[PDB]
Order: sequence, then C-alpha cells, then structure tokens
Amino acid sequence: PVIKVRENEPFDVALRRFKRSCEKAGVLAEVRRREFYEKPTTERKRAKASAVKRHAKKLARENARRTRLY
Amino acid sequence: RKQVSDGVAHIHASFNNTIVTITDRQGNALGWATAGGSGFRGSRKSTPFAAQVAAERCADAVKEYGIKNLEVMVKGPGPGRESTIRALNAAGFRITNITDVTPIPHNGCRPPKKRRV
Amino acid sequence: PRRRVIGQRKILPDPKFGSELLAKFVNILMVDGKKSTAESIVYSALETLAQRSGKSELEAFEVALENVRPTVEVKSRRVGGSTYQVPVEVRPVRRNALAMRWIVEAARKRGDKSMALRLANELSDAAENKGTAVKKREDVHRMAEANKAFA
Amino acid sequence: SATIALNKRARHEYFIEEEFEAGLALQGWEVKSLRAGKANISDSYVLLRDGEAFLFGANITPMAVASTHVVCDPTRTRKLLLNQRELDSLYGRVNREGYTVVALSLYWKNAWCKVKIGVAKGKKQHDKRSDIKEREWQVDKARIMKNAHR
Amino acid sequence: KFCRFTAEGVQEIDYKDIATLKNYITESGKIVPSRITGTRAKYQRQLARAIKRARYLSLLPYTDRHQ
RNA sequence: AAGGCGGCCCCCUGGACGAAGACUGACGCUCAGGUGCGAAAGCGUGGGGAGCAAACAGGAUUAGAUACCCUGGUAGUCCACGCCGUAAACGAUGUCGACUUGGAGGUUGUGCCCUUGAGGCGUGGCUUCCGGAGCUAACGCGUUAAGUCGACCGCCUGGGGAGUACGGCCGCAAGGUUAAAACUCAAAUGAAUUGACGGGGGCCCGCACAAGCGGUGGAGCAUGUGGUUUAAUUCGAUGCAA
Ligand SMILES: [Mg+2]
Ligand SMILES: [Mg+2]
Ligand SMILES: [Mg+2]
Ligand SMILES: [Mg+2]
Ligand SMILES: [Mg+2]
Ligand SMILES: [Mg+2]
Ligand SMILES: [Mg+2]
Repeated sequence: PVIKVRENEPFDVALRRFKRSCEKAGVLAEVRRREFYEKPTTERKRAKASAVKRHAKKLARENARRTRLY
Repeated sequence: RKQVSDGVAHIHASFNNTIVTITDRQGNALGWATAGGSGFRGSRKSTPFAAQVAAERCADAVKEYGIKNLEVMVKGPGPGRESTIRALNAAGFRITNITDVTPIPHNGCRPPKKRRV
Repeated sequence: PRRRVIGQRKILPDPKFGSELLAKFVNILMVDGKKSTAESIVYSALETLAQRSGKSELEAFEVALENVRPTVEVKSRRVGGSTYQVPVEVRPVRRNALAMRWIVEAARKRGDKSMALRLANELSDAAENKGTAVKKREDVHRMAEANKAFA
Repeated sequence: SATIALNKRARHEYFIEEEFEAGLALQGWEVKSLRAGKANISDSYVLLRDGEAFLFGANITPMAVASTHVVCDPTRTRKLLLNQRELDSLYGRVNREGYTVVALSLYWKNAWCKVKIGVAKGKKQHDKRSDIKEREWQVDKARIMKNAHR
Repeated sequence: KFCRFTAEGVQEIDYKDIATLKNYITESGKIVPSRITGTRAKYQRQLARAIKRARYLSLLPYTDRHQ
C-alpha cells in the first residue's frame, strides 16, 4: 500500500497510518501461516474446529440469557 | 562521489536478521547495514534495538551523499519494521513515501514441511 | 498486596514553617530515630542556603528540587531469570520523594566538616544543576531513554 | 589429544560431586597397552580396604605373551596414588547410605597415566527422569520465549 | 448491511462496470469479504467472477504493486 | 454414487432441483456369483523437473540417537499410456418405502399480497446445531434416528495363534483376495464414576515476589552441629518441620 505522506503531517501519525494500513491489509498475519506447509487434512481440521467454536460462542450468547442473573 | 537529492531505503526484515540498504531512484545500492555487523550475534540481533542500530549505522554510512527526500520500502515480518523507519526519521532524513511490498505467493511453490519441535 | 490496595498516609505538617515537602524531606533524611538532630542539620543548611541564593528558604528548596527532578523509574519486571528491565514514567509524589531521597543520599555521599555543611554545599550545586543529584538523574535518564524498542 | 578410554555412562548414571586428579599405579605390559592395547574402564569403582582404594573394574588387553613367566590377569586391582591430605574425603564421605566414587576418565600427563576420580551416588531411575525433564523444560521455555518475543 | 444488488434488482453483474464495482475491492486489490460487504452468496460468487474478469482484462489491478 | 473436486476462457458432456402441465402403466426394491469406478503410496515405458521431499551425507542434542533441531540432497510429488484394488476409503451407522413433538439457521427455486428497504404469508430439494417421546450398557441418536415396522444382501460367535501357513486365482514385482489347523490362558473388552497423575489450562491467596528498609556469608567471641583426637569427648534431635 502507498502511504505517501503529504506536507504538514507528523511522522508519528504517518507511521501510525502506515501501520493501520498494514493491519487492515493483513500481510504480516499471512506469513505465520505461509511459513510452513499445512496438509489439507490439517487445514480442514482447523477450519471445522474454528467453525465449531464460532457458533458455539453465539449459541452460548443466546443460551445464557435465560438464567444466571449475575 | 555525486550527491543525490532523492533516495529509496529498502528494509528487508526477517525473524533472525534485518538489512537496510539505500539506493537513489533505480535500485543502485549506495550504503547497506546489517544487524550481524551491528555488533550483535545470534538471536540477539533479532531484537528491534538491533534493527535500530543497523538503521543508524546505514544512515551514518550514507552521510557522504546527503539524501534529503527518502522513500521507505519495508519487506518481511520482522520486529524492525517500525524501529528502522523511526531511526531513519530521527537520523535527520525526511521520509516522503512509505510502502510495504512483501512477497505473497498466490499458492505458488510448496513451503517446507512442519517442524516438530 | 494483591487485593488490599491502600492509599497514601498523611504526615505531620512540619510546624517549623509548614510544608508537606519539608516534612517528607525531614522524615527521609532522619535515620535511627534522630529526627531532632536531622531537623537541626536540615534547617541550618536551608537557612544558610537562603542567604547563599538570595531567595526564600522554601522557594529555593522547591526550585532546587525541581531543577534535579527526575521523570523515569527503571524497574525490573522481567519474566524470569533473564534480564529484561523497563523504564516507566513516575507519578508526581514518588517523583518528588525520589528527588529528595537522591538529595539526602548525595548529602551522605559527599563528606565535609558536618552534615549541615554537606547539605548546604550540595544544595548550592543543585541550585545551578551541579553536584550529584543532577549527575545521577542524567545517568538514569540516558539508560532509560536509550532503550525505547523494548516495551 | 591424550585422552584414553573414558566412562561417560557413569556421568549420566551418577551425580558427580567432586573430582580427584590422582594417578594410577600399574605394572608392566599395561601402561604400554594404554597407548595402544585396548584398555577398557567399564565397571570402574574404588575398593577401599584400609587406605588402599584400588580401582577394581578395568580390562586392559595384554598384547604379548613374550614374557611367559608372570601370570596375566586383566582384571587386576590397580593401585592408586593420591595425596593423604585429599584421601580424607574417601575414608570419610563414602559409606553413608550409597555414596561411591567412580573413575570418569583416564588420560596422559607427560608420559604418565592419570585416572580422574569422582564422588557420586545413584539415581534410582527417578532422578534420571527429573534431570531429563528439566533439561527438556529449559529448552522448551527458551524456545517458547523466543517464539513469543519474535 | 443489505445486498444492494437485490435491493436495486440487479439481475447480473458485468465486469465492464468499474465505477460502481471499485467499492467491492480493498485498496490492496483484495476482495471485501461477504461478512463485511453484506452481500448474499448468490451475488458474491458473481462479483468474484466479475472482479477476476476485470483483473484479467486490466480493468482492476490484482494488487497495488505489480512491477 | 464413493474416492474426490477451487484464477479465467473456450468445446463436448454427466448428474441434481422448481411452479403449471401432458404421457406408458407396476415397467418397482435388493442382489451371492460377476462388471465398472475408486485417496495416496508403489511398478513399466516415454517426457519433464521450480519448490518440497523417503533413501543418503554432513552438522547439532544425548551415556548412547541408525530420529525428532539445521544445511544439502536422489527416487517421488508435475504429463501421456499401462498394473494393484490397498486406507481410521469414517457418519467406525449397508440399499429402498411409510409414520412419529418442536426451535434457531445456511444454500437453491417457485406462488401470492400494495415488495415504497432481503416488507409479509406460504410452498419443495440439500445441508448445520440444540431438543420432546422413544431407544441404548451408557456415551449418545433423536424427522437426515441409533424411535416402530416392511423387502434384500454382507458380516459376527472368547483373547492370542492369525487375517498367519498351505491350497486356488489375480499381478512383471511389491502383494491382494479365499482362508485354516496344532498349542496357551481364564480372561480379552466398551460406557461411566471416585481418587491419583500430566513436561495440560484457568482463577485466587500469604513480606510468596516486586517495591523498600535493615541484616547473614568479610573480622574477634559465644554456646550449638558434623568430622577428628581422646578414656570418654556423656543421650537423643539429622531438609523445610534437628
Ligand atoms: Mg501416485
Ligand atoms: Mg530435511
Ligand atoms: Mg545425522
Ligand atoms: Mg468400515
Ligand atoms: Mg442398487
Ligand atoms: Mg440432538
Ligand atoms: Mg496373506
């Protein structure tokens, strides 16, 4: 991403904008999974393990609204 | 030598080392510095402080050219991705553009196997 | 204490002139329950410093403390046996306390005819940023600001 | 360099506390075999009688029978030359519950053979587990710290 | 949000449209996921094909950097 | 159908689902023997080979490491034509038909109402999570049942021996398939519970750390301890907790 800083802009805010752009692009987070070979078996296992937790959280959110006042 | 008004600083960072190099506008290196040569050995050169030391050494190594308008290009998931840039800024060099071009294979060559540590 | 979080205790108003700063200076300068002679020494030194600097005693003490006032504490929050310290900003109360502790410690460090004379001589240097307090502040600040990549 | 048959198994099998650089006393045909001649230092321990802490377990192969008068005994108890000042540790801290001192290695010191001795004790297969666990755990802690701090 | 294609009754999506299609690509040339766009699974699979057609025909860059 | 399939385009083509219809008229289900497909690995011929990577070499750890950590690295992984029918080929749940409370979704089509906004009511196919009766040894299934029945095939009869040998067939081979007997034992197992353990995790607490402030290891001396000497150096206390 091009983060060419214009005039009258502090280096601090310029670097923060660059870091935010990198974070929203998610380039740094992709190397931690592209650094090694994940077998298709392992990838599918991770995907289902993440899907199971992803609606289990919503299931618990919608189920904890019945009892347990505080 | 012949002084250049504009420059591009490439910061190739990695998990174990960080290299910073300078070119004018086309990819012709002028000065380079590494954390290994910055007085650090082993994993001790992987700290962002070592990256800052390497960046300031590279800035000192390019004093004879006097670059005023610099554009920084980061590459690699290293701790120095911000330390090198801030060191370059603090060394008196003005930054004009900031970019992070990192090689992202589109499901290309197969990476090595998982390490069972 | 993990759960019991207490506040800050109150000290005597230092009825010599009346100042919490002076009371804290006295109760940190005193040792072995010798508050009487500690007060005599510190008051003699401050009265000499008043004429030596031309200003009031309290104002001259406050500005001398401010001129050697530090800003960063270098604590040891390392995760284990590995050496990993951390500098942090200091709250104003602990800042003043540490500054006056450094002053009274330099008083013991530099020797002379009497502790009153040592205190007077060291305050006459902290007035124009000399002695030991400012040197210690600089020596702590250089190593507290040279390590910025470590958070 | 000048190293000869050593017993590194006993280092893992025991807790070496202190070491002695005392020498060994051996007869003919054996010191020559130390150069070449297949000396083996397995099952080595001291056999204190009164002040005579002989090394009992050692098999040095005799390479010749050209002197066919003296009977060859590869399992001979070899005498040991140690200062009486430092021999107090051996008549002292040996017979408490299981303390032993074993021959860790044997080397050369200016054409004279020196056998390194060491005071140690057994592990009962539970100290070995703890040692291996700690050796692995320090490595794992260093690795995880390095990975976390990138 | 809501599927604007269904809201406006857009039956088909053509790669030739760029002004109203740039809204579905990030600044890095990546496709905005459905969980952020608010688009149905019927039209996400057609938006992806249109974006791929535009990338092939140099109408929308694959990424910010190419050379 | 299963195995399994992921930029885009072009050509051929199989299969699946829906409103409203028209049409033959039991043409329907299963199926030993047989036929075909069928992960990867493997084999033969002809190609290619960027990266990865059995075997192999070197380096490192360890008492030892013919391994896990690292640098290289051939077969192979990439293509065409041939051989095997092997997987935890799993949903450990065979194929087809009917019935049995409900809730919250995903995907796909259609009908209607004023569609001003994915406004509202219906209606079929696939699929996901809870959950009632019921079932089960219990975990658990629960309209896609492991609930009640109907039609058929295959398989099971203690754990080892053993899916082994022989025998027949298949295959260039590796091996696959069909499949025992002698001998040993009184056990071999699965679901769940209580403790215990983990180099599993989370939370909490105590001058436990941090923060401070004083001390002990440096030096006279004091009793006390172990060892030594001695006639005895009188008994016990021997990590915190002597
Ligand atoms: Mg293959
Ligand atoms: Mg390898
Ligand atoms: Mg090796
Ligand atoms: Mg099966
Ligand atoms: Mg059939
Ligand atoms: Mg259920
Ligand atoms: Mg067989």
